[PDB]
Amino acid sequence: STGSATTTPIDSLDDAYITPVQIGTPAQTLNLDFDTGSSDLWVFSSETTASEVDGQTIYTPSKSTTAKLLSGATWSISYGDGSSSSGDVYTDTVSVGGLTVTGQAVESAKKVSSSFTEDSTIDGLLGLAFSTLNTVSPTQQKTFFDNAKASLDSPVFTADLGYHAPGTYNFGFIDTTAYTGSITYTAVSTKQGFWEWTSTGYAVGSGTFKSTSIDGIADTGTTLLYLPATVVSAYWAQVSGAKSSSSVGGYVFPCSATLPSFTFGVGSARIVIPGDYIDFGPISTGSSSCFGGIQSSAGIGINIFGDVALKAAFVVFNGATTPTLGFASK
Ligand SMILES: CCN(CC)c1ccc(C(=O)NN)cc1
Repeated sequence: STGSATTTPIDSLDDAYITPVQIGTPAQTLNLDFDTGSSDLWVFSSETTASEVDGQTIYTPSKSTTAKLLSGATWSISYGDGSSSSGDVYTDTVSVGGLTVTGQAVESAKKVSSSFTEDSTIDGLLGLAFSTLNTVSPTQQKTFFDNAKASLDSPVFTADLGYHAPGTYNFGFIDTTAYTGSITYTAVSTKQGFWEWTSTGYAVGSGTFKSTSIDGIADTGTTLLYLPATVVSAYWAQVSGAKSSSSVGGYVFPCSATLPSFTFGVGSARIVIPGDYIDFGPISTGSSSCFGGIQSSAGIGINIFGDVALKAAFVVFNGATTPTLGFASK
């Protein structure tokens, strides 16, 4: 089997991407944030605290003939930005892009934090990291990908995110028309539950490439590129008037700037992030100070290849017995 679904930016900045997902019988379609940095499929629902729902589409298990309470199971998660959610759990039929998993754990939110409430376009999360990070207790549950894997033509999914445009998530096959050149694969550590890999270095603009190992995670659920302070300083030093602002919470630059590209290494291959991908717009409405798309990871504890980096490539999440990550230009 295979599945193929379009993913669409939620706003003009590509703050996140949503993908339609069918849950239950008759289908209930919710737009979920596919997140390769976590491992819970959770949704806004008929159980969510009413004051915490603001425009989201909700899952109503009582309207699904295939929903079953997973008795006694609860879940609770918090993310690196400090957002969080929790609730109870149902099993139900879930389909993505034509691909169906029966018996999928669907985590029903009873509580969500303000950041989720405020994002009216995101109806929940679909985790695609390793199932060892799933938060359901007392019986840990499998991700959609883990459950689907034995049915797939190939034990892979691919992320092809667009810049200010729709993209695609594919399950079970690699679309050879979606990229240019060849795919370079690189080793993955699953020790922390993430798609954790080691970049071979970087370059700023047309500058020479610096060979240096940078361990990080491939995270579709994180907007920006978070890298060591040394690397990030080297980047922003090439932008007149850029500075790190403690009041804003990171590097800012003059909105009149043209940004240099940023290259990261994948083995002997190179992925180039165009400068415009690194512009996240005014820090506040009408401001002439713009927020940078490359930020320091210092104090996060991990480097994060978020959407800013991933959207510059065609990315293969290879869930074979020895998992690997592939990157191609596109
Ligand atoms: C509103 C809060 N949202 C929705 C954009 C989040 C989505 C994904 C993550 C995350 O850490 N993913 N790995 C964190 C927050």
